[PDB]
Amino acid sequence: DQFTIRVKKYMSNPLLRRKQFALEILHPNKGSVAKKEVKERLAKMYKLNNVNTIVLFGFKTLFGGGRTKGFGLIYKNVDAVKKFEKKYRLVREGLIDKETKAGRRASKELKNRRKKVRGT
Amino acid sequence: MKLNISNPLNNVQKSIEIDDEKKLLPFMEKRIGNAVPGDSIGEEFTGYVFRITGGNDKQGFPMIQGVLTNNRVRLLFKKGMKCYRPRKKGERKRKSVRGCIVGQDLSALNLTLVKKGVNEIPGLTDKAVGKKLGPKRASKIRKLFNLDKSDDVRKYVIGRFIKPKIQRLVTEKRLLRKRNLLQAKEKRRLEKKQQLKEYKQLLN
Amino acid sequence: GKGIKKHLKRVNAPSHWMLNKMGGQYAPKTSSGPHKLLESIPLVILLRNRLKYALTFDEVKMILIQKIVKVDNKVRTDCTFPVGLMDVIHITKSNEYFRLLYDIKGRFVPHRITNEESKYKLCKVKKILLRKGRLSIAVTHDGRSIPYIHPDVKVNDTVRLDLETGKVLEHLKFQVGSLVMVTAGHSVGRVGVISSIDKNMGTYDIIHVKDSRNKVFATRLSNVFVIGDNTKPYISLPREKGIKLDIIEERRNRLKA
RNA sequence: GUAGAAACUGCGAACGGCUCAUUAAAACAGUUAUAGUCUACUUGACAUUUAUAAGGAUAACUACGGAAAAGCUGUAGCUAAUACUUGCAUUAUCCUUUUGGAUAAGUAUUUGUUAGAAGGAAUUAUAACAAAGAAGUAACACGUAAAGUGUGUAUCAAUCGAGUUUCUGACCUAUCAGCUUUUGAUGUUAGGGUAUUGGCCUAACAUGGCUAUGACGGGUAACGGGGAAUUAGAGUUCGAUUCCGGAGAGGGAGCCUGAGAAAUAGCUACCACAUCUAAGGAAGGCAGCAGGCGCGUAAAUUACCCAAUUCUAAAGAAGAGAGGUAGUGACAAGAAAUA
Repeated sequence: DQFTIRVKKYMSNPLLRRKQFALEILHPNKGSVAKKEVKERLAKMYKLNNVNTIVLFGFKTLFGGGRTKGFGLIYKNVDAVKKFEKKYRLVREGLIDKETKAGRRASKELKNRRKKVRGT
Repeated sequence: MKLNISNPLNNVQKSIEIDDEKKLLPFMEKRIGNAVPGDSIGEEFTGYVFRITGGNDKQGFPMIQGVLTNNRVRLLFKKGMKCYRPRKKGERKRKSVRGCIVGQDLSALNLTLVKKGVNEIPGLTDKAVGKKLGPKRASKIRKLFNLDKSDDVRKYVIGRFIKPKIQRLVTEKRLLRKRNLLQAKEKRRLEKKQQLKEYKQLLN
Repeated sequence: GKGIKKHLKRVNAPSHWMLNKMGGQYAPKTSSGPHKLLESIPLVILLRNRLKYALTFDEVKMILIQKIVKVDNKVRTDCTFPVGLMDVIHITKSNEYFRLLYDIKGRFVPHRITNEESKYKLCKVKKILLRKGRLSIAVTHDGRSIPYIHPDVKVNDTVRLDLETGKVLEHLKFQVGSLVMVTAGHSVGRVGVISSIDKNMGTYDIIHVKDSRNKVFATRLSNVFVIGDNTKPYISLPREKGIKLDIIEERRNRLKA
């Protein structure tokens, strides 16, 4: 399962302790490669001792197969990941679990419980 | 009907529900703030005196002080009016209220005792309740303790252990912020002298 | 009611901000402050659209929370803060220093500058007014008030302010040999030596400017920022060097590669 | 210490979203003025006539209640606050001349008499003298370099804006030719009012002002513009609707708070509708998002989410039918099978 990870537009962002770039996934005549493989490859190419400090998103496989464009973000550490990543992206990466999805019924309940109409 | 007699000195009150109009007839035609001898309400009430403070008419509309009628009237309510809870800042509303004069219409009535009677009432003048929480200001604490400016009072807390915090203390943080704002005044004055002075030489 | 509007539609935003039509309905309304909303950019688009450090408004907020970015060497944490016509930005974590300038197409660009360079600020005085006690204050394009300015300073002069102390170092006048940068016109961003000052009584005074290549362009006097004397500009200029090239022959340099 | 239900206090709710009824020199557009004004948040300057820290009084809360009902609230008792209210150094100038003595003390704003960096022009900035004089100059909270921030505050300036304002520009109609002027019409003078100028209003006075270059009327199935269709060129027709400006929240009128509202998911009243009621009384405003009736030739889901855009907040963390995502969708538009 070999491919080419063409990293483009790479820049270092100490402000978020990240590294921005975009990916090209050269995998001609073969199906789109799962994200675990490219995580492993990126760790190999950048000498990373783990795999859970990076986030890949925005993967599009283009027309006619054999190519894919996406965006990646390294992080200095998992603490930086948790500090600078949103809940949905953390759940994507599986770092945490999805919070309860009760949603917009809290907006109903919030004003149903008009203040001092409920003693509690 | 459900007369609510309060006792402020004992900080405790009691409610009596009576249906004879002749009993409360002396209460009738008395404005808010009238003193009245509660002799016909009950035998054990003989010798007590009650000050009329409020009430609710048959439909629950409160009695307001300034209105000098025996019935309900509607009037605008401002921010400082006693019978209104404003919805928003400056929001004035017209409401129906009952006049201060009392008649045969009071679904409730609120009095307080002003001069003691000749009998005891269980739970009225037999026990008492304090402030239920102590003063929080250091001036009030110093009034209570008369300890003046000798020592701290955070070792003089009232607990349920767990202690409240005292406002207007003499904390060294307060003293330090005071002296720092003084030093700010001084340094600003000094630098203003110097930067007003240096202007002059380049003025030539 | 009809109080102050607090939203800015994307298509109503200034053009030099370069906000794409399809990328949302609103634009970041810059907070009131040192510069006009029209002739400034907010920090959101300084750190999201130009430096590409952030990918979103929330990321810009995350940057600003840590007291990393400074505007005129003091910490700014407001996302919608006006940066200004020319001023220094310091990103401490990444050690780098910017000055907001105009490219010859009239768009605000962060010019990389050195740490020693990042202590000088060219402020265009706009009003000179004497207050109580005959103390003279100069109100500059930045919006600062500098008291006890040198009497020689005139209304359209420029001063070199020291960022850390807010003191003038030297002033520059508006002779016909003084080089200037244009601020808001068709010729926004050009740098030239001032051909002349055509003053007309009661209306906008026009000034004519010679480029480096002896091309003359006129502008309203309010759209001019003295940048140096006849020797050299007092600031490093962006890569174009304030020379606007004809569209016909910019294509030649684009094609040659 | 970590937090913290409730509540008081602060800020916002005047933005946004919707609609186009009104409106014909009005609104709007370009172009000016504000030397005729107001301006919260934000930014820069920076201040004057118990003190090792001052006062009562209230919410929340506790007990007793009233009413069929409501975002109703009575009485009694406590308690704080950056709520409300009192209130504690000093500087400058003259000289023998680093140094010694001497002299003086109101920010805006208002009145009178004066001198006078800039603007195009000053009764400008400012300065002096004589009277008044607001409001303030921290009795407030948390912690960064191997002193800081927050909150609050007088004035000036900047900024986000607003209100007025100059010049020019609009469809049809004369089977609308004279209009306006007691009832302000045009102007002068004085004042009141305003944030400011102004017949804006009042008193006196004069008889003015507009008009065939179309006044005054009437019509518009008329919000204006950016723009749209059709264009060889001229033109003609359209623009309720992405953006800007205006106006409105069933129709009128009035008003509180506030920097900002004549606000309407603010209040007060009438008119028209209309809900609950125990019949005493309460509560209402979808031309916000869905959705329903009606109307009609004529127009979608009582969906999901704050992930993006951006706003409000005590400002990462909460909210947002703003907004985005999908649903319905032969309105339009593009590519393109049925070999």
